[PDB]
Amino acid sequence: YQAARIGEGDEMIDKMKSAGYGKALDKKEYYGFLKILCGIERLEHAMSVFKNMKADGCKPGIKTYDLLMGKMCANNQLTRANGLYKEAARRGVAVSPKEYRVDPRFLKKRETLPEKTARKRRRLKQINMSFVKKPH
Amino acid sequence: GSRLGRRVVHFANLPIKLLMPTKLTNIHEFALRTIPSATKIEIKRVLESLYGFEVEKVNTLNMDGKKKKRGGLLIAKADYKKAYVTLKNPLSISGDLFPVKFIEEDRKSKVKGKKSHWLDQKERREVGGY
Amino acid sequence: GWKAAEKLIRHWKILRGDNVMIIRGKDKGETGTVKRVIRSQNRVIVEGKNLIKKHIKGGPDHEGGIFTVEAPLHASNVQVVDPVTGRPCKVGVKYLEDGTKVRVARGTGTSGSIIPRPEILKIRTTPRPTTAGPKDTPMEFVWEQTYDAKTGKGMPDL
Amino acid sequence: PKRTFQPSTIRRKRNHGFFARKATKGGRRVIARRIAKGRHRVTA
Amino acid sequence: SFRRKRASSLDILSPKRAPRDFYKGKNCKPTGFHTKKGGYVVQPDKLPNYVIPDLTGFKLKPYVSQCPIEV
Amino acid sequence: VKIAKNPLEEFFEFDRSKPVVYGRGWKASELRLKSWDDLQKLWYVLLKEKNMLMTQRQMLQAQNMMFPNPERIPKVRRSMCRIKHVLTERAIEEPDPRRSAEMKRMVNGM
RNA sequence: AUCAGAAGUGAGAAUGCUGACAUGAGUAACGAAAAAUCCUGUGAAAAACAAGAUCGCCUGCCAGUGGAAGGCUUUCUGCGUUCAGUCAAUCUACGCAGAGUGAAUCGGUCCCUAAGGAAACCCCGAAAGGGCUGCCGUCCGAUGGGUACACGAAAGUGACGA
RNA sequence: UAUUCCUCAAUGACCGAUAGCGUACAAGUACCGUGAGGGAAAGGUGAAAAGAACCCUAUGACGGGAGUGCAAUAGAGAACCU
RNA sequence: UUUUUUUUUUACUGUAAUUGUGAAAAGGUUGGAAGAUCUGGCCAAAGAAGGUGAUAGCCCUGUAGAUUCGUUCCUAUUUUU
RNA sequence: UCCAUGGAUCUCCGAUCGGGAAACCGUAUCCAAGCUCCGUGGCUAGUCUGCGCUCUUUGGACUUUGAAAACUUAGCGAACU
Ligand SMILES: [K+]
Ligand SMILES: [K+]
Ligand SMILES: [K+]
Ligand SMILES: [K+]
Ligand SMILES: [K+]
Ligand SMILES: [K+]
Ligand SMILES: [K+]
Ligand SMILES: [K+]
Ligand SMILES: [Mg+2]
Ligand SMILES: [Mg+2]
Ligand SMILES: [Mg+2]
Ligand SMILES: [Mg+2]
Ligand SMILES: [Mg+2]
Ligand SMILES: [Mg+2]
Ligand SMILES: [Mg+2]
Ligand SMILES: [Mg+2]
Ligand SMILES: [Mg+2]
Ligand SMILES: [Mg+2]
Ligand SMILES: [Mg+2]
Ligand SMILES: [Mg+2]
Ligand SMILES: [Mg+2]
Ligand SMILES: [Mg+2]
Ligand SMILES: [Mg+2]
Ligand SMILES: [Mg+2]
Ligand SMILES: [Mg+2]
Ligand SMILES: [Mg+2]
Ligand SMILES: [Mg+2]
Ligand SMILES: [Mg+2]
Ligand SMILES: [Mg+2]
Ligand SMILES: [Mg+2]
Ligand SMILES: [Mg+2]
Ligand SMILES: [Mg+2]
Ligand SMILES: [Mg+2]
Ligand SMILES: [Mg+2]
Ligand SMILES: [Mg+2]
Ligand SMILES: [Mg+2]
Ligand SMILES: [Mg+2]
Ligand SMILES: [Mg+2]
Ligand SMILES: [Mg+2]
Ligand SMILES: [Mg+2]
Ligand SMILES: [Mg+2]
Ligand SMILES: [Mg+2]
Ligand SMILES: [Mg+2]
Ligand SMILES: [Mg+2]
Ligand SMILES: [Mg+2]
Ligand SMILES: [Mg+2]
Ligand SMILES: [Mg+2]
Ligand SMILES: [Mg+2]
Repeated sequence: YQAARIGEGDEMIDKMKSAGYGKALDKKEYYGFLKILCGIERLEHAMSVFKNMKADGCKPGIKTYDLLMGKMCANNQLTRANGLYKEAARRGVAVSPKEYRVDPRFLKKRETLPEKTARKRRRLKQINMSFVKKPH
Repeated sequence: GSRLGRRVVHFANLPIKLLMPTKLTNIHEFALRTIPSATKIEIKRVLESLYGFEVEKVNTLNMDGKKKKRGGLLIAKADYKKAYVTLKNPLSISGDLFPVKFIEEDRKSKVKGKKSHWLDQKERREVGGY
Repeated sequence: GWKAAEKLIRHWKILRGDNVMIIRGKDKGETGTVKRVIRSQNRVIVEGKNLIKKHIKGGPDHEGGIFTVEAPLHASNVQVVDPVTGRPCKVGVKYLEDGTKVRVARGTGTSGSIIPRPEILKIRTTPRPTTAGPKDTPMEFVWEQTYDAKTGKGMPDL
Repeated sequence: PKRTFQPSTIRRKRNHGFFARKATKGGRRVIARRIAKGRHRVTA
Repeated sequence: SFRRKRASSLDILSPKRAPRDFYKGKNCKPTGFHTKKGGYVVQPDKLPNYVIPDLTGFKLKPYVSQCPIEV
Repeated sequence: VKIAKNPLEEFFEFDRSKPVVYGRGWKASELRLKSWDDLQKLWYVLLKEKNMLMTQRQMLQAQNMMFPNPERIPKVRRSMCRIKHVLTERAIEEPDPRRSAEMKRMVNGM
């Protein structure tokens, strides 16, 4: 997941499930995976891992929703963060209004004399190349 | 990332042009040509990382490119760097490789114009330079 | 002594493989096929026509003797044969139903028929090799996709 | 006999070199006149 | 390859054609620092490291085959 | 012979025999299918081929002999240029700023 | 053509200008009181080239060794004789082509300063600029002082003529 | 209203290789001078290279034939029209 | 949010389409070669110009235009604090 | 091949980060913020927190204007004749 090999990471997760070590995939390891995936800007696969975590029986507390809401607000997507707020309210998690700062990357926003000289240089070459070449 | 070092090169582009040695066996040193901005450590680490040479020492020298002048018209070749690489163990070059036979025949064309004792060494190192 | 201030012909209405008639010079009134076009001289070579005699001194590699070969003709000295009437004709530009440039016969006394692009043009002069060399990658290895941006397959070692 | 030109590279660079010309207003005028004529050798 | 230059470029000073205390250099990257006794200490942090993978077992070759393939 | 017996013989064309043929250069669309590891391995394969070719040209011209098939050198050169262009394309499309800067540094480092 | 018009409109001379070619003339000269001789070979051609033998000249300022200053490939090897060499040269500091210069210690770079130069601050001046290098002061500059960290100093010094 | 380091288009009872810019040609070059600076010369085979295979005599073809070409004293290698 | 699209009409040194398109016949003679000459058709909003084996409106590249393309306007860039 | 548009790469002096015999030498600037990885320290030991660098992003701190013929406006201002 640090090398952004998300499909191979998911396959390794399933392979760990097949080997009988699925009980060691607790909420701490899944939160570490989410922190790694949000830290390298893979928010969609982070949501996929979050959905798999919810389907695995692991119960996300306030830290997982804090991380995901902060990453969604940093990417200037307040609607999805509010949607996760409503989902965490439905699940029964102690959640609060909070100011998450938006990243300053996703926030919305005559020919000169040397150029004339270069154009004339190009035209002078073009004139010389328009004639029949003398064989030699 | 940058935790590994300050100057980490993943795509090296150092040109190495081997000069043909005089002998085909017991090669303790050989010479190559490269660009003048190459250093001894760059040549050594490229030659041991990319080719697996057992490099003992690298000596370098700068040469001006060949020039021809006819009073206003001057044509020239690039300056280059010549590197002498001494090996920890001797190597050899196969006779049938192209173009070793042609090079040896041309070189011999341009040069046309028992009493051993006890404990006498037979294949000793022959290294030039300082 | 190439003394004229002659400009290059930029868009040629005279192509390799065309059937033409020489309309000027020593071989005036003779037909042939365009073997080769020399664009840098505004000249063409018609197969078997405009013959010269070269006194070539035989070295260690080639052979000596007096050889007969074609000399180039100026591109304004040949004219495309009308495919219906068989006479030399000028060439016009007609746009087809799809919108493709074709050559048509032009001039009073011409049929206006389409002058077809020669079939020899689609053939490679340097044919493709039959057997791959020892450093040539086979095409099945070239097409093996080891990178995928969606699933992150083939990422670097960051 | 001993002649007027006794070469010394460092004296040539200190009297007629590029930065020797750049150090004075007259030398900068020499460089400007020199480029305006189109000489290949701007400084000696 | 031979390439044309100006004859005036032969007047640019080179240490091969200079007094013995003229130093120019060839834009080589430094590997350390000068000492004040005239020596030099090479610092390994400024040395290049070349990451080169193992090439044995690799299937891709310098050229791509030009044999006739398919329409 | 078939295989180079030492690192010195990798500067020689051991496969040269019957005129030997050489393919074309790699295209950018074909290199866009390859992983970073495969592209780095292909870069070093091309680098060793280029070193061998310049060695052969230098050896033959030192004995006043012609260097055969001189178009092999620009084929390798253009393939290497396309490899670096494809890797820089992948660096630009990286959404993470740190990873994009590290990929650019890996490509352009000397 | 003709009739008119516009002139950078007419050469034998300006010790006129540029180019070409004569005369003197096959003349002077072939450049330091060390010096040549022969066998063989090469070649179309050999007093002048290769190799050898004999003879001579230089030995503390023309003549040997290593090198600074300057030069900048003249070095070496193969091919060659159009140019050059005071030659009819096969030879060459000449033409073509290829090759050759390897450093912890040599010489530099680097540290340190002299004479000197320049910035900063300050002073002066129609402009441009000129001065000032310090009472607290910076950066260059060997022809001299230095050779296995960094920082500091009310310690010694480095440190010197004939 | 002034000027042209510049661009585009056009004109000439302007010049035509000792003329016209110093430079029609790789010129601010070669060359000269310590330096500031001074400062050249040199255009044209033929329509097309078809640029003369081969023979003879010289060490050596640029010669004499042959052949190419309308024409070869139109046969040159920064130069061959007259 | 995005895509398809109703979209008027003319003007431009726009020295735009590097180098798009762009008209117009055949014989005889001489000559190395035809553009010359004799017979005899045709184009011109094109007889500016440069080539082609001599002096070519119709052999070639162009040239006048005509078409395309892109600036204007009709088609207000408005609304909220 | 070529064209149009948009991209990737893009050595050095002039020259401006410091030095300088132009085309060379030396150069991780400095300081606030928030983030993946990295390493070490400490608790009553679990989605525990607190200290750091390197490099990445957004800012703000020092300072880098800069050339160019003639025309214009000014300052000073000859001599030959
Ligand atoms: K006179
Ligand atoms: K000596
Ligand atoms: K002149
Ligand atoms: K003639
Ligand atoms: K037009
Ligand atoms: K014609
Ligand atoms: K005409
Ligand atoms: K007076
Ligand atoms: Mg050395
Ligand atoms: Mg012509
Ligand atoms: Mg001079
Ligand atoms: Mg250049
Ligand atoms: Mg030297
Ligand atoms: Mg540098
Ligand atoms: Mg690069
Ligand atoms: Mg007069
Ligand atoms: Mg007169
Ligand atoms: Mg007189
Ligand atoms: Mg007399
Ligand atoms: Mg007498
Ligand atoms: Mg006499
Ligand atoms: Mg004799
Ligand atoms: Mg001798
Ligand atoms: Mg003396
Ligand atoms: Mg020489
Ligand atoms: Mg010699
Ligand atoms: Mg020689
Ligand atoms: Mg002779
Ligand atoms: Mg001579
Ligand atoms: Mg020589
Ligand atoms: Mg030393
Ligand atoms: Mg002082
Ligand atoms: Mg002073
Ligand atoms: Mg001052
Ligand atoms: Mg200074
Ligand atoms: Mg100092
Ligand atoms: Mg000294
Ligand atoms: Mg002393
Ligand atoms: Mg003349
Ligand atoms: Mg004349
Ligand atoms: Mg003139
Ligand atoms: Mg001849
Ligand atoms: Mg004529
Ligand atoms: Mg056009
Ligand atoms: Mg037309
Ligand atoms: Mg005309
Ligand atoms: Mg004529
Ligand atoms: Mg600087």
